[PDB]
Amino acid sequence: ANPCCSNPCQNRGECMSTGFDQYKCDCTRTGFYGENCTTPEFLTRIKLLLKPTPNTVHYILTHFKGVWNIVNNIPFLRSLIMKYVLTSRSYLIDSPPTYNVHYGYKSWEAFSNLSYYTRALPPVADDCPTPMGVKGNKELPDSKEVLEKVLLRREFIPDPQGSNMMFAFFAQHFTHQFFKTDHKRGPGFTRGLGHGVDLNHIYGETLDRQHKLRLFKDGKLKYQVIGGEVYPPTVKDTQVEMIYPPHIPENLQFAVGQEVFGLVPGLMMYATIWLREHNRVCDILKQEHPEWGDEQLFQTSRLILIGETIKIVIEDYVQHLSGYHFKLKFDPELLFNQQFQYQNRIASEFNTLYHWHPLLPDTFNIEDQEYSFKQFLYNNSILLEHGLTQFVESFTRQIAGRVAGGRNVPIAVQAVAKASIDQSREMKYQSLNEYRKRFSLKPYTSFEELTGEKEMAAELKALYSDIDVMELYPALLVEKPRPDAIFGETMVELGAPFSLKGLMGNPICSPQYWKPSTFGGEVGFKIINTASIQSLICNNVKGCPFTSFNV
Amino acid sequence: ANPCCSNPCQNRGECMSTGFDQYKCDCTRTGFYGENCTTPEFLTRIKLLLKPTPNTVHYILTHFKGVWNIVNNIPFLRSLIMKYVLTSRSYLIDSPPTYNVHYGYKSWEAFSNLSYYTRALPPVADDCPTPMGVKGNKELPDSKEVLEKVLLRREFIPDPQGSNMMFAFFAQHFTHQFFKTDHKRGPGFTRGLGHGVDLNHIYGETLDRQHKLRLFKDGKLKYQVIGGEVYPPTVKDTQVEMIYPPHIPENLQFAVGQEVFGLVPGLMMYATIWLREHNRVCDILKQEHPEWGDEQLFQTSRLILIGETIKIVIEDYVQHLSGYHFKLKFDPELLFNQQFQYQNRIASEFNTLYHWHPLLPDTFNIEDQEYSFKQFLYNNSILLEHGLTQFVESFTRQIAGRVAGGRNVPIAVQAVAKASIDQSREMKYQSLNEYRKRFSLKPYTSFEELTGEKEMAAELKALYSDIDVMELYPALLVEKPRPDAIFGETMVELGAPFSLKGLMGNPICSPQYWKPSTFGGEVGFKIINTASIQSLICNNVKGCPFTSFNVQ
Ligand SMILES: *[C@@H]1O[C@H](CO)[C@@H](O[C@@H]2O[C@H](CO)[C@@H](O)[C@H](O)[C@H]2NC(C)=O)[C@H](O)[C@H]1NC(C)=O
Ligand SMILES: *[C@@H]1O[C@H](CO)[C@@H](O[C@@H]2O[C@H](CO)[C@@H](O)[C@H](O)[C@H]2NC(C)=O)[C@H](O)[C@H]1NC(C)=O
Ligand SMILES: CCCCCCCCO[C@@H]1O[C@H](CO)[C@@H](O)[C@H](O)[C@H]1O
Ligand SMILES: Cc1ccc(Nc2c(F)cccc2Cl)c(CC(=O)O)c1
Ligand SMILES: Cc1ccc(Nc2c(F)cccc2Cl)c(CC(=O)O)c1
Ligand SMILES: *[C@@H]1O[C@H](CO)[C@@H](O)[C@H](O)[C@H]1NC(C)=O
Ligand SMILES: *[C@@H]1O[C@H](CO)[C@@H](O)[C@H](O)[C@H]1NC(C)=O
Ligand SMILES: *[C@@H]1O[C@H](CO)[C@@H](O)[C@H](O)[C@H]1NC(C)=O
Ligand SMILES: *[C@@H]1O[C@H](CO)[C@@H](O)[C@H](O)[C@H]1NC(C)=O
Repeated sequence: ANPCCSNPCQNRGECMSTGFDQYKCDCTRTGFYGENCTTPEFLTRIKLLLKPTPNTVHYILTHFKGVWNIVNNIPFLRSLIMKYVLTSRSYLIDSPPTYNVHYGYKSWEAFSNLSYYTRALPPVADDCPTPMGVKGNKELPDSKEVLEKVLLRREFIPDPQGSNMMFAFFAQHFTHQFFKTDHKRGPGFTRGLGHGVDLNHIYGETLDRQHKLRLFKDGKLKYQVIGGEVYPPTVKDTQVEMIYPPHIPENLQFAVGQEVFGLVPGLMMYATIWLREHNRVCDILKQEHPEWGDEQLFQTSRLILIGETIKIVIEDYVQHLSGYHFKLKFDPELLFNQQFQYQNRIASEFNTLYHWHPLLPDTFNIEDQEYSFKQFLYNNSILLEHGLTQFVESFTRQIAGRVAGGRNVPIAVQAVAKASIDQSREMKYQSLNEYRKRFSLKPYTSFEELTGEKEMAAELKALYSDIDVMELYPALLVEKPRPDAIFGETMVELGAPFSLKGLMGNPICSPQYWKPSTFGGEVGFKIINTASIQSLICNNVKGCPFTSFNV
Repeated sequence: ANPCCSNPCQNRGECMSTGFDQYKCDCTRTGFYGENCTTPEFLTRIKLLLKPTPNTVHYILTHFKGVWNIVNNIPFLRSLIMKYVLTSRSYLIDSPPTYNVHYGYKSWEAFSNLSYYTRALPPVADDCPTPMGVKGNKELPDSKEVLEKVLLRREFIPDPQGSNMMFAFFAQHFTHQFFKTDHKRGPGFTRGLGHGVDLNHIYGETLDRQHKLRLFKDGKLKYQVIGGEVYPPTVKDTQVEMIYPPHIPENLQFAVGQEVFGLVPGLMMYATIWLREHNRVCDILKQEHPEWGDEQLFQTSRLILIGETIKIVIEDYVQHLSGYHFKLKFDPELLFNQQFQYQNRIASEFNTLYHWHPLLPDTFNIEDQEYSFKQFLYNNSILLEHGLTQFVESFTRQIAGRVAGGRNVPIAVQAVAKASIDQSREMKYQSLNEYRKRFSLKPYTSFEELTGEKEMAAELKALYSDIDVMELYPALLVEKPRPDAIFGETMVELGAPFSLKGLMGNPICSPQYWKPSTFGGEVGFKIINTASIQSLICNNVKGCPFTSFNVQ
């Protein structure tokens, strides 16, 4: 019924109903004009030719290794390139934010209510004839069919980039601070009202939860010592709410910032490391500031660990993931002379993009064991038996699964994968091609172009019929990867602007915050600017074992 | 004990202790360096001579009327000048915000916790020997003696700029959407978590309160008809909580967005006008979009009224208040190629600056009556008696009081005026001169330089002794006014950046929002861009009386 159901407005033009069967496109500042914002202005047509494809840019960044080696050691050049990466990506994101699951038009409710995930593309209206608008059948294909035909893992496909379990568990730990779905309200809602890197997965979302986790001396967090090793305190001791089955022994009911980190020993591993890191920084700051109280030591440590997290995410985590030969740099100063909004709202699609279910291995190899999923879930005793040292060494060696390329989702989490499809439809996501156009990508013209092969493409075609009806989430997993890479084009071009906007959008990246005195002097500041995934383990893991995000 | 109690660092340098008796100044991006950030870098001293004093700039905008008459009719030149007005002010404000009443250092708690008012200057530490840091006596002078000697009104001093009660009540109505003190937590806390012009004083702070105020038909708000006139609904039939004394009959307990707007008939007047305006726009939008449901009609009307408010504040309200001959312009497009943060956090000092108690008259004159404060308080029957037309006409004619100049706080609200002093001390405000330096002003060297006279200057020196111990709030009410103006330098120079930041910082001023389609098309868009205080009254007050923010 809604005339905007076909998504007629192109090039990020805004559709508005002007009657019962009439619409108008707002091409304001789109660089286009006309009824559908399809007719390019003069300067627009020029930029369209000079601007290369994402695959071309990706190729350059992943080749000419010797050339980039020169670039990386030239500060002025490295800064200029990183600056371009930051600016060009962030312009894809609406900031301040616009739509959510309940509003396909802008409203104060959609802007002010922080309980919502925001939306890069508005939902398909309720009165639309088809789930994707007007294209496709009355109903999308069976989610179970799609899951089994092109998603479920037949044989474990390893990651050509060699991402290890240290990478996988960092990804889940890191992103669990801003993807906290409020299942009470629905998939379009979040409990992470901070909408970014606040480290609530360490310090708790609320003040009362924080205060229960704090020692209230020397700025430190509460902890217990088992076998000489520092671990998070217990539920019984702190009285913070954690999610554990009732049979878990008291000393194994670890109390941490995120209530679900007791689900996975891998998550509790990083939880322990960051806990130790916080208290380590507390020791450092106190030595520098013996005149400081417990409150200032705690708050200053937190700001430092926020910095450390962002530093590691960019220069180690993303650096590995991208496959670039360019040395990515975390440097807030790059944006000081640029137009940039220091704020962020977590996008529902970014949560969807991050559903990297194929990442998970068949078994979790630790030391000389090979635990299954049923053995791994809610079993922190594995963490205590082997210790952090053994965990780091084991997880650095074990390879993870390939996300794109189709047919690699372990059946142990098939219910979760199916839910990603269902909840995407429930939230009325637009199609793959509409999201591709939203991020300046060419729409696929066939399922074979999408997957790069014939077998899976044929199964998809029998299911969806029209390529313009292909869903975003399943496509991400079946997409034709980049040459010897973990991801396809769509995963990167969509996720990277969500990511960098959330990293650099942090208030500690703003010029008033990005000062040494903010972090307790040059000593605190250096901890941030020298942070790495290696030093974090070296500075929290016994014996200081080697580690990286690849095998 | 804290080695930063003396406020040593200057030019917005940040002080940090390094020992029990040692401090270091962070001069990053200040343009200065040295131990106390007082050594100007090469490019800095250059601008130090190229930058005119705020009094000079004010002189230019308040003179050469014939010249501005030429400038105002040249769109390029007008926009360019207005562009300078917006940018030069907003750079004084920390955005994202920094300190609050409990944090004199940056912390995630101070940033993330929206229940705090933010602070332009950090609080004086608790372990400091004196309230101002190290200067002055162990305790500040008696607030009662300060109030009585230099603040209390002997004889009414009318505003030389001719501000009326329409202005006075608009100020109180408009600002009480973001100045909503959480008295249960303290004077440094707020209940306005929107921290800006969200119009919660019309629609309600919470979704729950909003829904009870809504008709859920044609996007409209609930209303009742009394004598053929549209008024807000009652507490009885909406169940929204309002603050009323128990002797007020339920039929007179009007329910609106802000729970305290029943306190003053002048507030309830604007609440009605804005209620009517909302439903007026819903009618207009429905005509343009018969295919729209109730929810989109309500929401789109809210964005438009937000636009209307900001438009009127700038082009009418601030326009009159500033005294500028230059025509101020509400144009979000002016900031699209400028570095600007579309976000705002309400500053505790902005609230303190807006305690315009001397604005209040001795009596509230409606038609032929002269209601005292006791009679005017919580008396909505006065509104139903005279009406809205007579209210607008009467308030347009009655002049308001001069804020600066000293001794003009009416006695009826002396307790409130004393609270403003005491709570500033409770929140550990830094001195007047510290706030002047914080906003690129020159510190006063004597109380005489502050007041511009001798009698009150002698009173204050006997109380404060040192000029560097003079408090911010009492100074604003006794400061030497600009030539025939309502305010002194400190008021305008401190407040204007807070204001423009909160106005332009609204998300609807951002490029993705500032589109016709955001407001339902060109018809809705035009309501914003042609709004004014007169049209607001004309479309919603019977008879369309002639109104203004000043008397003839
Ligand atoms: C954000 O939006 C949600 C969803 O509309 C609000 O939650 C609803 O609140 C109303 C009344 O407050 C209830 O009747 C609904 O049952 C709630 N729905 C859900 C799914 O929880 C929420 O109150 C809004 N938040 C704010 C701060 O306004
Ligand atoms: C913002 O800060 C205030 C003040 O610290 C917090 O209010 C305190 O909350 C704790 C824990 O719930 C209570 O024990 C205190 O009694 C409260 N004090 C006051 C003065 O209200 C408030 O919870 C914080 N807000 C958020 C969202 O964390
Ligand atoms: C791993 C368990 C999935 C089996 C689900 C039912 C089989 C449907 O999946 C079929 O799988 C075959 C094996 O890969 C493919 O050759 C076919 O293309 C596919 O249709
Ligand atoms: C869904 C997704 C997409 C991209 C990235 N990172 C990334 C990448 F994989 C390539 C280039 C830049 C960036 Cl920021 C990430 C990882 C992250 O930055 O959170 C996730
Ligand atoms: C305490 C205070 C200070 C200044 C103003 N307005 C104002 C002014 F009075 C002169 C120049 C610009 C502006 Cl924004 C105001 C009114 C307002 O913009 O809300 C209050
Ligand atoms: C705009 O799109 C509609 C529907 O997609 C189409 O019918 C029409 O021809 C288009 N107009 C132009 C000028 O491209
Ligand atoms: C938990 O892990 C231990 C290994 O430390 C294993 O022996 C035990 O069977 C596991 N328990 C469950 C319920 O999987
Ligand atoms: C800096 O300030 C301190 C205390 O205010 C003072 O003693 C010192 O002389 C100052 N130094 C300079 C270089 O201004
Ligand atoms: C309220 O106003 C009326 C005039 O309408 C007046 O007669 C009455 O005395 C007032 N009430 C009080 C308590 O002063």
